[PDB]
Order: sequence, then structure tokens, then C-alpha cells
Amino acid sequence: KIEEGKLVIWINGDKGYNGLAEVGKKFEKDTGIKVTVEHPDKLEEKFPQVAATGDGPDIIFWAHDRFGGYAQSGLLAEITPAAAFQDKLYPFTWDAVRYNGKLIAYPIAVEALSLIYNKDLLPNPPKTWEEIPALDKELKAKGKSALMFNLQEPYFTWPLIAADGGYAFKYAAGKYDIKDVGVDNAGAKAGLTFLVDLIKNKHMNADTDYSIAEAAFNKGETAMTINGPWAWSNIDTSAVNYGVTVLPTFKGQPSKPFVGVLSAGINAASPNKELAKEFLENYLLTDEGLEAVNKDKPLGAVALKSYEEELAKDPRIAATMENAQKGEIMPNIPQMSAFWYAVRTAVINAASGRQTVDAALAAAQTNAAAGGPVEILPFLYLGSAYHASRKDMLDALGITALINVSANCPNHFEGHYQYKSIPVEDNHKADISSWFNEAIDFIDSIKNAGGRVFVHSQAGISRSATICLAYLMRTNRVKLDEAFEFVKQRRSIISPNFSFMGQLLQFESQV
Amino acid sequence: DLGRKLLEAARAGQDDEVRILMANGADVNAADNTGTTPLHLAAYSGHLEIVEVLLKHGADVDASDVFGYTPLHLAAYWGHLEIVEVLLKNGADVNAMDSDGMTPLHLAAKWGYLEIVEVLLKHGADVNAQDKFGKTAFDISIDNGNEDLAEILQK
Repeated sequence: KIEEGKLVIWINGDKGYNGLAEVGKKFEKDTGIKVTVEHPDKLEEKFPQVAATGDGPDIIFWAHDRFGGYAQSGLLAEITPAAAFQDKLYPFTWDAVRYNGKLIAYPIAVEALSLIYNKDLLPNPPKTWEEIPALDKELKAKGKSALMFNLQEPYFTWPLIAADGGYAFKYAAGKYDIKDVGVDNAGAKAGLTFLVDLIKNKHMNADTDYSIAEAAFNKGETAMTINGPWAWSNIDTSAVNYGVTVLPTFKGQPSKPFVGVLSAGINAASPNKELAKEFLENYLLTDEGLEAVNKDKPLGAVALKSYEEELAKDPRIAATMENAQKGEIMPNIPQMSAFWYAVRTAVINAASGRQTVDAALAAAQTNAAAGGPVEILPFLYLGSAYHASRKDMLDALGITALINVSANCPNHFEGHYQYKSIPVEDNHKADISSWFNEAIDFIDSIKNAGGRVFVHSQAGISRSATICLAYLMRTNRVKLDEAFEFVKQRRSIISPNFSFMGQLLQFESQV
Repeated sequence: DLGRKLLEAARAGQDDEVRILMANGADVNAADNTGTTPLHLAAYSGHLEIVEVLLKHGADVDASDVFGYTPLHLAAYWGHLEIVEVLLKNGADVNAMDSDGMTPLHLAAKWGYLEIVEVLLKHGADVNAQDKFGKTAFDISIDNGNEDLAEILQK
């Protein structure tokens, strides 16, 4: 389907694909090269499939962070635009399309969260997070609230957590250090603590999600929300008198939202790389090219300096770009999935008082850096609650059964694995050894059917490691120091709390 | 679930709903997943009659949520003087401490509520109590610019 002398472009269905086709039409009038724009479903998943066979589109448009993986698989051509062309785009957008120190796409558009406020309830929106409690108390007296936004998804709370020093993975040169996580430093702690205090003082409710915050703001019940350009249409329909502005500061520093950069990459299998360069550099990434796309469906803020200066006459787009430049580019590596799950658990757990802020972030720091489940024995694997939520990752290991060593974590797939629950907390009060025999019996019953057990707890560090150590001691009639050395050899971070270690030693006396 | 409806009616100030929900069997000490009871929400939202009605029907005056807040904490933080007085009259611990070691006096000191501070002191509020940052109510009144309050607390 990919042929010399032709260009096929894939772009998602919610973008201005008709405006893009107009550009392709002008490219064909000037060059004789015909351009076909397509918007297939799940195109971000089809592309790595068709491209590994040497097929697919010539050009693919998608958010930059999906391209780091593509570039790892060698599916994206390296581009080398001249310095004069690079100077047409904001420098920070070129950092979003860097992989292993080589450019692998053209930045197109720029998107980030902003602060949205109701000019009737709040003519003077706050510049700092620290002002919001007093603002909330005055609005509550009139039956309103200061601020509602989606507290379930860490994407929405990260700008506050990052403000005083949190970061995902440390970025140095052109590579992220997946062993250097910044969710447990003092800035991250200071930001989460401020958020949790808003909840315990009743300025916000920990149950607020995307639709609850949207309905509240769009009906005039709360003075502010935190949201992105995809939400403006519904606010316009609601007819609220709103403005869009810079996110509040925290401890005098800007909130740092993650940035998504819509990008155009060139298929490494393409026989038309020079034509793709000509189309993208000489036609699309110009005032006329972006405008045609933008007239179809707005791009938001754009990476092209000259057209962004025109679009930012809309103060909402100016606010998006301003928040983006104070924020951080979304890391383009596959470890982001475990990061997001780790932080989402910490904020939920800290907001509900289930964990202290420090313990919640200490766990998130471990999980954000963790690998996959660790093999202890061929039928016995050790890992975290994150792993237990990934059905295909477990199936790839041949897992047939899970031991859930936690009080609150749910069993996600009761039709596809056998579950055993060990509902203990990770503290010096918990009597985990009263579950040893039941856990050991369950593992043996799975093993005798030729199954495999995945033992997990929140961090895969204390509770689940204790269960695996108990199994090894009883089954192999070995002492704790031997079983403990064996497991530390497969995952050095395991560490039962010292009360659990004491129960393990007392268990050995009885085996 | 009558319990969740009772929590929302107490938060929202629906006096008649609160009474009718209880007459239909709603548990006056219904708690959500964080230990928040109707008395917590009525005290936070400043609904005096609902506070009185819940207490009359046997609500725990000293129920503490997952952060260690009692209704007295919330009423003092939110400046509701009459509810503060009603809770003390019904046996509220004037010196209840949350998980940050803060008492109602600390919280009224943050916002400079002079009358709530005087009521708490009269009921034996401990001006020596320090939170987990080593702060007394006096310290907090200093750090929040409540000079008139700091004059009174300077023992």
C-alpha cells in the first residue's frame, strides 16, 4: 500500500483531517505528488504493526510521547532540519520529539492544563495556591466553592505536586534516567501535603472526578476549575462567563503541568522521505498550512512561532502556551505507565487518609522505577498491585493465580485467575503469620495443577515478600537467612518490616 | 442507602430531609469511607438545627474521621460559634487532637476567631498544646497576623 511517488498520512479522527487534506491538495497541485489523508481507528496501535512489515502510512500524526516507543522499535525516520527551519519552532517543542539524542518528528501543536475561572463569582482570580482556602471560606458562605477539578487522575494534580520540585524521571542530555524518580522528594511532599490539607479541611472532596468538576463549573457552582482546551467547547455551550489564565503558584513557583506536543513523524519504511520533508517543511509547517488545519478543528497553541503569535491573540491560547512553557514535556518512555499508576495510587491513598503523604509517595517512588514481576520459582512470582492490574502482562508470564496481600486492593479478573486474599496491613501490629499455612496451601494447590502464582502487595517490598519467604522456608526446609538471601538475589529491595521478619524467624522454629 | 442520603442532607442543610431520613431508619452515625459522619458535615457547613437534631438522636459528638477531626475541629476551623457551643455542651472534648496534633484552639487561632477562642478557653482549652510543628495556638496566631488574638493568648 506504500508506493514511491505517493504520500499517505494518518491523523486521529478528532483533528482537522479535512484541513490537512486541503494542504495535501495544494501540495499535489504544486508537485504532482498526490496526498491521501486517512483517520483510521486505533491508528496509534495499527502503525507499529503495519510499519514493522515495512508498510503503513508515509507520515503519522500523534502525541509526541507515543513516539519514543516507536523510535525504540526503529519505526521512525531520523530528521535533520536546517538550523533556520529549527528556529521557526519554539525550542522546547523540539525536545519533545527527541529520542536517544536524535530528532524523530516535527512538533505541530502544544497542549497543557490551564486555570479556568468564573468572572461573575470571582472577578479577581488568585495568583497563588495559598490563597484558595480563604477564598473558599468566603465563597462557601454564599453557597459556592472556590475550586473543583478531577482529583482521580494524577495528570490533573501533578502540576501542584511538581511545582516545588517534583519530577517524573530525571532528564539529562537526551535521555531519561528511569532509576531517578522525583515523586518522593521534599517538593513533591510539600505539594501533595497542601492538596491533602485542602481535602481534610473540606475545601475539596476527594471523590470529585472529571464529570463532577465539569458539571459544577459549567453550572456556576464553583468559581474555578483546572482543565485543558478539549473542555472549552462545553464551557461555551454552558454560557458561563469564563476566563482562562496561568495556573496558581505554589511556594512562589509556577505549577508545572505536563505538555503534549502533537507531532508528525515519517515512517522509516517510507520510500518518500524527501517528499515527506518537502510537504512538512515547505507546506504544512507554515502560517497557511497550520491555518487550514486550524480552521477545520483548532489545534490550540502551535509550535510554529509566527502562527502562535497570531493565535495567542485569543487569551485562552496564550494561557495554554504560557502554562506549557512553565510545565514539563511529558516523558516519551514506556515506563510512564507504571509512573502514572504509582502516583495515582499515592494521591488516592493520601487523599483518603489511608496513607500518610510520606508513605504514599515512598511507595510511588518504588513502583515508578520497578520492573515487571520477578520470578522466585518457576511457579511463583513476586510483584506489585500495578502488575496485578495488567491482564496481558500476567498472561504473558503464564500466571494463573494471584495472592493479594492487602486490605483494600481488589481482585480485578475473577473470571480469569484464581484469587487468594490475605488482608493484612504493613505495620508492626499485623499478624501475617496466622495466614502462612493458608497461603502456602494455596500455592501448592496451584502448583499441583501446573499453574503459576503471582504474589503481590502495594509495593512488592514487605507483605508479599514475607509470604514468598514463608513458602520457601516451609517447602525447602531452609532457614530465613537462606530464603532471604535467595529472594534478595532476585529483587534486592525486598524488606519485610521488622515485626514481619520476627514472625518469619518464629515460623522457622516451627518448621 | 439511607446513610449516604443522610450525609448529603446534613451537608446540604435540608432539615426536613434529615428528620425524615432518620424516621425512615437512617443511622445517625452513618460514616463514609473516611469516617465522616452527618454531624461532621453539619458542623462544617454551619447548619445549627441539624447539629442539634442529630445530637438529640444520639450522634457521637466526638466522632473522629480518618484525619483525626471531630465535629468540634470543623466548627472551629469554619467559624461557626453557636455550633461550637452546642458541641461543648454535649460533651465534646475541648482538647481533641487530630493526626497533626492540632486542637480546635489551633484551628480557631489560624483564622483569628476571637469569640470561638474565648469559648474554648472557658471550657479548659489547653494553651500549652503544641501541634506536630511545635506550634501552640499562640504561635499560630502570631504566624497568621492575628494581633488582637495573640494579645489574649500571651498568657
